[PDB]
Amino acid sequence: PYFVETPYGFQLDLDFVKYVDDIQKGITTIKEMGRSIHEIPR
Amino acid sequence: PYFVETPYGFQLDLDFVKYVDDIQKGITTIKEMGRSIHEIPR
Amino acid sequence: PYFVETPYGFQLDLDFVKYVDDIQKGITTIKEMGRSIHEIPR
Amino acid sequence: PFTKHGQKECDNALRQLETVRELLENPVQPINDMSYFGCLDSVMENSKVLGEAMTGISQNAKNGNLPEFGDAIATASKALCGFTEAAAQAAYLVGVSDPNSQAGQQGLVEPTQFARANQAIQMACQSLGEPGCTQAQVLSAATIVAKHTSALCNSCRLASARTANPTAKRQFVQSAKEVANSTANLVKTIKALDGDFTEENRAQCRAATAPLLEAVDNLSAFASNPEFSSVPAQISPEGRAAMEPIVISAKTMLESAGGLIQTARALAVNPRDPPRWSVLAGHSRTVSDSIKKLITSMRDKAPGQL
Amino acid sequence: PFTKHGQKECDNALRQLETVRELLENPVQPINDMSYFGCLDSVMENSKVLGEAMTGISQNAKNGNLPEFGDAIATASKALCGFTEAAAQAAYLVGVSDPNSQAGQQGLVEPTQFARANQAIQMACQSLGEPGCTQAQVLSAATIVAKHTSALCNSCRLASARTANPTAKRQFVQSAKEVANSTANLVKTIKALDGDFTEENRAQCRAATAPLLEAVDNLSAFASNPEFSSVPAQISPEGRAAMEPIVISAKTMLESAGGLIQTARALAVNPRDPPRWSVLAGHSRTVSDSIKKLITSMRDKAPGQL
Amino acid sequence: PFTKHGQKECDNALRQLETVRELLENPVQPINDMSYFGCLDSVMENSKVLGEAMTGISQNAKNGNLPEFGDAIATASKALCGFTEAAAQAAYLVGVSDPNSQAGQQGLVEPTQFARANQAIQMACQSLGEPGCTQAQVLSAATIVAKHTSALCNSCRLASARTANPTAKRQFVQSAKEVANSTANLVKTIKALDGDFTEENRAQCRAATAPLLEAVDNLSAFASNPEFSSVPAQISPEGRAAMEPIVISAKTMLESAGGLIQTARALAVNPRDPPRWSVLAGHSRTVSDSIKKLITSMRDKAPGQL
Amino acid sequence: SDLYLRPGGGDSQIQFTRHASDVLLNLNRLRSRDILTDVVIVVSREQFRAHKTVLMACSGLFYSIFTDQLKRNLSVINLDPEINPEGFNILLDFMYTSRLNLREGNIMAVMATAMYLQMEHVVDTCRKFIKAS
Amino acid sequence: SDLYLRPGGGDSQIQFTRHASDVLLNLNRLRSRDILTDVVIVVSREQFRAHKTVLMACSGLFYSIFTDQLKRNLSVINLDPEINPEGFNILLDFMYTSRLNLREGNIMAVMATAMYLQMEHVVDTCRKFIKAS
Amino acid sequence: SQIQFTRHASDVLLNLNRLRSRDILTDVVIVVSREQFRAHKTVLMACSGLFYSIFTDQLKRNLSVINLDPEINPEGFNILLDFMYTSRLNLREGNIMAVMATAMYLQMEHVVDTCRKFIKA
Amino acid sequence: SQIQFTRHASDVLLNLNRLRSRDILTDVVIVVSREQFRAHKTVLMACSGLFYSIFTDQLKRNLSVINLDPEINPEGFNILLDFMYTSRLNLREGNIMAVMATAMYLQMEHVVDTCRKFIKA
Amino acid sequence: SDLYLRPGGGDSQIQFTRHASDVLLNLNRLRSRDILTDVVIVVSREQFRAHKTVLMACSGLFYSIFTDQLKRNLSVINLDPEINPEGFNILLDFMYTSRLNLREGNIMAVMATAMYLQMEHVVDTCRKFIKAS
Amino acid sequence: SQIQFTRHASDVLLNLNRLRSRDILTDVVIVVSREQFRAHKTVLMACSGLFYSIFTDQLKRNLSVINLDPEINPEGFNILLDFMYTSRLNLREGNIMAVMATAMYLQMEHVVDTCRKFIKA
Repeated sequence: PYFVETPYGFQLDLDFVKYVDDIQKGITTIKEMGRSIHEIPR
Repeated sequence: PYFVETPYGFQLDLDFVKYVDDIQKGITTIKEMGRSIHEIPR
Repeated sequence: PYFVETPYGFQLDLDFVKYVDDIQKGITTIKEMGRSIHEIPR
Repeated sequence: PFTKHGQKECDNALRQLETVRELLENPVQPINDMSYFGCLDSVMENSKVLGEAMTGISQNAKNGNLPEFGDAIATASKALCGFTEAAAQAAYLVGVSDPNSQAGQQGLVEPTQFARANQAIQMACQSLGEPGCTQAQVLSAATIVAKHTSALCNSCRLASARTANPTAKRQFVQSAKEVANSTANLVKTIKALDGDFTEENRAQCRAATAPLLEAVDNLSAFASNPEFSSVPAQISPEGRAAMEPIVISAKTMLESAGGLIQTARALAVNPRDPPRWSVLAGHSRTVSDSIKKLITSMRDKAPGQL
Repeated sequence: PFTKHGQKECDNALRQLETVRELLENPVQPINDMSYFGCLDSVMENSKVLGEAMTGISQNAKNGNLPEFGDAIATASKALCGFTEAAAQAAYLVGVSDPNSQAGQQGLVEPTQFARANQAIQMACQSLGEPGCTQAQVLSAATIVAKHTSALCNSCRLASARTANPTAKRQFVQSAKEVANSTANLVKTIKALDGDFTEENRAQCRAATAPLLEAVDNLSAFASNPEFSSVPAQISPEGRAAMEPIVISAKTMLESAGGLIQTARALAVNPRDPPRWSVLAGHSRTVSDSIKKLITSMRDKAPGQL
Repeated sequence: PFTKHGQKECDNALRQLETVRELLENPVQPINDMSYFGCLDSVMENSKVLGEAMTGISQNAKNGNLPEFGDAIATASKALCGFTEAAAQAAYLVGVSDPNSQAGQQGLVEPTQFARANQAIQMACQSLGEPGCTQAQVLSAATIVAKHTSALCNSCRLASARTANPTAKRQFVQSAKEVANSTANLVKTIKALDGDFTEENRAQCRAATAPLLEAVDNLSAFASNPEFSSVPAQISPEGRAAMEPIVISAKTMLESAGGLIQTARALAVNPRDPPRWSVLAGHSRTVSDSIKKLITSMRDKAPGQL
Repeated sequence: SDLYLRPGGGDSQIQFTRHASDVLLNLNRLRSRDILTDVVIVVSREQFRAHKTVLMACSGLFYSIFTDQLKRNLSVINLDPEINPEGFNILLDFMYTSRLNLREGNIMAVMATAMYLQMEHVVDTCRKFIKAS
Repeated sequence: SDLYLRPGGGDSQIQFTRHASDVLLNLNRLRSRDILTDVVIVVSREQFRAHKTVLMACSGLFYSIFTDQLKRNLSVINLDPEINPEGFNILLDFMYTSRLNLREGNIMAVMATAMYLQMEHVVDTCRKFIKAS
Repeated sequence: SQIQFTRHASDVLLNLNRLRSRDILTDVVIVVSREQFRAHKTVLMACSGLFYSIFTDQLKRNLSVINLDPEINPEGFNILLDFMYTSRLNLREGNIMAVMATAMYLQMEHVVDTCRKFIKA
Repeated sequence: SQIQFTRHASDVLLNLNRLRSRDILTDVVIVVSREQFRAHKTVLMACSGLFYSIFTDQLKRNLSVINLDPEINPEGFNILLDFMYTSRLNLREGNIMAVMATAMYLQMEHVVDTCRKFIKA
Repeated sequence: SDLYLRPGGGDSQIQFTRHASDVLLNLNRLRSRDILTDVVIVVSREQFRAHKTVLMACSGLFYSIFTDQLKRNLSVINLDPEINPEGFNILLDFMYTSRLNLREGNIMAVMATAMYLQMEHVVDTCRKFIKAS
Repeated sequence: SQIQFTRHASDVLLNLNRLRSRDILTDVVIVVSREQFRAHKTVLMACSGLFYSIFTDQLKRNLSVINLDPEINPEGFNILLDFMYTSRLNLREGNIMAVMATAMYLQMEHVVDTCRKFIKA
């Protein structure tokens, strides 16, 4: 997700892959399947 | 008129050459140098 | 300023370099640091 | 002579890149029905796919495994096609969003799927009664065109649900039922005429295709009418200036990725070539830079934000 | 050091491809006087020529025979130029055929052939009386410019037969007879001043060039007038959308064939390179696909058919 | 594994060529403030620089000396950038010179240098009080943004000297003095809080950044107002036709020189390749031909001469 | 001796998985109770009140309508007369409930209105249904 | 026994070589007798009746004129006043007879009218003549 | 000088076939049985003596639709109509009689004699 | 048939966050201390019981600016506002008390109990 | 015997180095004496007479103004009101004297007027000054 | 500070030569014998003392055409006119006398003395 190694030491530029990751989120993540907010009555 | 053989088995795509042939005509052909239709008087 | 020699006898076309030279000037050049024209009084 | 059955993936993928490139030359009507936020989601998801594809292209062409190389070539192709489609759709929305631009309605029908379906029955008329294609072959000659007649009724049905004129909507439903009931009369021709087909009922099997062909000709003639003709939008000078950064980055992405696949073709034939790996490394950076500038331009140029 | 005198064909052919590419960027006035059906005939005939050229490029570069390789390179170049000229002409006719488009008249004169003919006598004035080009040389100094003065009268004659204003037509015929009769006065200067030319009559030979140069300057100044200036047509948005499929397929044909000749150059230097033959095979398909889509688009988009 | 630290020059130079290419796609407002004669001088001087660069590219890549190769690659890049900038500027002047064209005013401010300067303090707010970037580091955290606040006052000052409305000019001077005096209050925070900084005065050092950040936010919000928004010019059809010969020759120069650097990359990795030297020779001619046609077109198409 | 009472060090992020579903459910409760409904969508003399922010979050058309400055603060939005009222009703209920009720009869108006509202994901789902029945 | 009488099998195509010449000759006989002449071409107060289909088959200009919908069903077509009547007359006779009569005097109006009617093959022939005399 | 463009006659017929294939200025519809056939009256009169007699009739010169006799074979007439625009007469082992019969109905005697020659061998 | 778009709920919240990041149809400014916070009233009422009580009040439904209590921590409220649009609650070793206190001020009891669970470990 | 008196053979070119400076100085003397001043430049009710050819040789804007046909033979040229009179005065004196007088106060109006007159070399010099003080 | 643009004087003369080569604002035609020469009056007065006396004359300041004496060599005047715009004086083994004579006719004494120096060697 930044650079991958090709033969003879050259690289493949994957900076766009990391640029999308910085947009999706942006250290430990904690899940919580419980209800997050109050429920509104009908 | 479809593909010609290059070294190492690769081809040259000549499908456009055959595509023009299908437009010009489109099995035995017979020639007739005689008059085809009636001649109109002056 | 016309062609330079690369390996295996091939050339680099520098005709644009000579084309600019023909525009800037266009055989012996002689310098003269003296005043060229009359000076106008105030 | 080798790698011949792996080059076809590279040859066909580049053709698909040439085809989607046609979308960027002049957007005047939308490519699809994507929301602008849906274009951001499509571009970001296809970038995740294209990344895995490029790594597969290099690691495969490094050491054989040509079947996986063809999969990565086809995967990178379809990912770049999703890039172009979402970029052209977003570029159009940015253009028409200008207060001095116009709107361009899309055609109510697509006179291309009906043209191929017309040839599915036109070239099948003489292919069932001439010294070339004889009897027996009814499993293929009927099914390959029945899928198009059913798709004809499906395309003609949704085409009526979009037009405002009930005169056209009534005619679309009528023309769709004409192709359907004419095929329904052909169902009886398939029910019989199986083994007892020595001109025992073939005169009536073709008699069911006559209303099947003339109704398709009637539907195709109605598809090329006013209103149904698409209208291009009038993008303002400021709208053209705002959409170009998305278009230019999308054009550069395709031209740089095409040279990458072209270089990957030569390295798939023979990987031992350091200069060729250097050219691939150079194209990989211009591809990544074009994607980053494309995503950044689409994010900044939302039709709501200033 | 070898293949140096075979590369010039590849170098010059690509330049010719760069030049015809300029026709496709923005057609606003016709390239020539071809009928739309004449464009179909020209494209189909040039496809027959380009096919034989590509086969000659591969089979020559396979095993030497560089002179025949240069012939196939030049043949493929001129065939692609005929493709572009007929495609740009057809694309223009499709554009102006829209009922909401305009017409663009071509210039009554071409101020480029008269400019080169002006330099044929301008650079020849001092080249017949300065410490650089002396006497004797009258076989070349007179014939290389007499062909341009005769072509000047020919171009000026047909230019009068197209203008509606008899004021210009009278002036074109007058200006054409001025360059002709001034050269007719120079015929006497060529009749004499052969061996007896030690300033025996050279003062009168230049005295015949003075009305020959000032009349050419008078004709060139009249070529840059109103009406004679070309006017570009106003292609409607729908006309631009209809002509682009012909333009895009023509642009793709040139860019794909240019890379084919570029790859053919490397294979002409050294054919033992399977990766290079693979790149040529990839370009050969994109070339063929571009031609097929170009011919199909020109056939469907006739200015008469819907 | 070698030549890795010499490829970066080729990779970065091509990116710069992709960036200047964006200037030629649609000139509607001037690139800079060059006179048309200044464009001729810039093009002729950059041609003198590009010539020496190409000779350096070939002679270096012939026999090692990769540091000098990277210098010639970067030199050829910046020379081609000056070509494009002067060609796009000249092409714009030729377009607006038509009597049926319009004028396009440039924006009074550039909302890009203020955006980067905003991130210079935005990302520096939490970078001075969170479990990530602690104390001590005040030599870098203050100087890298003080250069942008001083450049903010410089850019905001000249922006006032161009606007006609004294309401904006008074606000620009006011907003420039707000960022200056807020930093002047931060000078006292740098005067102290050196070693005695265990929350001894850091509560007041951030209290000087609060008016420093909110005034920058106030200045950036005022940069996106009417009048400040750039307006594109309306190039007439004849103006578009006259400027294209400069644009087409400039586009061909970049695309031909990009392939030259791309070929020079492969030859820098391994020079022993006669086919690759032939491709470089082919690109060198198309580059020279594009420059000659560019200079000739700019000379003939002066806004004064007919 | 002494001891310090700290909840560790570093950073931590708690991911409420069902938070997005609870927000959409609460937004649907506001619509059912007509709470802060800032627009009414008229589809052939049939009104539909909803929230502009929810319409823009789901429909690419309504995003284009309310990002338009001269149409941003509009109380009523009249769609084209060729839009089926119940077809738009199924889509509007889908925006607040993530439920798309499709039958062999209403799928015509649903997909036609889906592409009118620029909802490509719904259009592809309806096309999958038709290409399977 | 019995025997069958069939003209062989397969397919066959008979190529009437001089059929195209007979059609053009018959079309010229219709013009000389004013049979189904559907248009009259006026060139400087000089009329010329012909067939629209033949004009479009030879001239790229007349093809553009009659493919224009608002000019398709036109009875009279007035050319530009700068068109020589006899120059157009030589071209019209060439369309029906394949004969191009060129002299050192009329070749000016023939080539000028040829490029006006968009007849590139005639223009190249006239240019060949001038580049040879 | 009189220049002879030998390929001109074939180019006019080919362009006339392009106009028919695109329904450009087709001024008549020849209806045989239940099949439609649009063509140009000038080409029909030049090749068929029957159609010449029809459109030379002053009361039938401006007819948009021409309904042939029901006994005329549609596929046989199609081969003749294609021959008028392409100079190509396609004969099979079956349709040869329908082409020969329709040719003499259209008063195309030279096409009839050609079919008489081919039916001999 | 009733098709369940499972990813629809997360896409709506993400798009609602895109609108806030671009100030699109933000109809309220929540002012805490001296910091400005623009958001959508519908999202604030759906997540915070306090803001629900504010905008349900007929005399306070059409308020453009809402000034919170000065004791409310701005950075603590920012983490809660970001949680409403991103479903992500970022807790540090310091701001955890400010987030817990601001959560119960906004009447977000489930977020309060989550902070009670995290402060135990 | 005899002898010939010739000044050699071939060609020769004499380069007057300070000729360009003498022309510009003489042109400035003509302006100071109002000799053949063919235009007056008004900058906020402040007039400036100069030579059109010199303005076009230095300013890209004045080149565009007088190459315009409908503005070529103009006696008076009124600049935009946002142009500082003394800022234009420093530039005009620079055109005839090659001297650019820059201080920390007037450099604002000089560079702003320099880019208005399209004088990129002066703009880059002012930008160098500001990036150094 | 006073910045000295050393290359400014040569750029103005070069641009003035560009205007003459394109006939831009050329306000006088100097006719010698039968040859036309268009130039700018301001450049002619700056270099030639004769043309200075002509256009300073109030009755001759607005003259469009200036006809020199017939004895003036046209090619000699052309070398002088080119020198005024290019600072280059081209002297050959023949035209050197025509340039020297035309220079003193135009009252360009410094160009005369330069030709006096060159004719010595």
